[PDB]
Amino acid sequence: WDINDHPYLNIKGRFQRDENGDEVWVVSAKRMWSLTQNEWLSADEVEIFDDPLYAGEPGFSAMIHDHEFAIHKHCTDVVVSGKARAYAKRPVEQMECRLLLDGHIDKTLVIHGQRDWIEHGGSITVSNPQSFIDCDIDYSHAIGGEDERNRIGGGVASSNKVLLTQRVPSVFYPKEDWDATSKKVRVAGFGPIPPFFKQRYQLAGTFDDNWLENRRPLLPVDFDRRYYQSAPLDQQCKGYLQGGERLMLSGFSHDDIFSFRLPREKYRASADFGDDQEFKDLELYTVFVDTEKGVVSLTYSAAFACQEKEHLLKSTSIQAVV
Repeated sequence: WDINDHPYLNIKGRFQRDENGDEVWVVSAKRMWSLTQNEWLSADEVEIFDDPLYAGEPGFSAMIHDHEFAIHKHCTDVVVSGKARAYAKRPVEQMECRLLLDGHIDKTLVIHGQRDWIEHGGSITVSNPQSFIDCDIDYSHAIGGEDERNRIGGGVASSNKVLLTQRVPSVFYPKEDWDATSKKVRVAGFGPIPPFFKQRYQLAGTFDDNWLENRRPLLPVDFDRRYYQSAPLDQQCKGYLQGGERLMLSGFSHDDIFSFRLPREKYRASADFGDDQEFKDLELYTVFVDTEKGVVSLTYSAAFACQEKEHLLKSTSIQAVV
């Protein structure tokens, strides 16, 4: 059952550099389940992503998905790409979207209809929401703007003039809405956290003059491997998912809730660096729910440190654990 060329997993490996500049062989294995077709897609139809994908300019637009070769994650990320879709296609002015993963995640966000700014003697507020059937809910609709928490959002500006060129944010946690005091309103969404969000790039450490002169080429001393997690913090699981957990999403389909139960198969990888055979358990690093396509992607990963014997890598095989 030791399969280099696996019959249902798509498997890909990339070398990465760790925070000391040392090479790491990262093996990622991926499965996709069609919620519509109720079947696993064949490995040929499964793509493991070498690079992040952005909606617009990289670094200035919502991140659709991150790359899949993190050297380490301490828990499973769960991320959603989809739209708010009102029940039965009845127009509404606001609705709730909920991500439920038993034991790990229970998250509701409130989605508002589109709104306009209302100016009044140098004071600005928001109009009533417009009715909608479906809408986008990515971080360009979250609080942000002139704000390192989310520089692609709206509602945070240094002047009324700038504020009026921004989109009124529409995605919030329950009991929160836009207020002029921006830091009291959380950035909200279900999608992956772009590295240019302060909550993430802060974890990469301080690239200051001290670093430039005395630490480089190493990463900064305050680099934190949590930087590799791409889910929102309340969508990071309690450790790694083990199989059998139930996932439920409501508000992303007009007609029904999405429901998915994780497979129980677990995997072990083996990498051959010459005469040295190495074994590491894969863990589930990412659960990516695309409700527009009706697919759930599952990416498993393991990382083999190989600064000693880079060129000596012969083979990598993955076998299911019985």
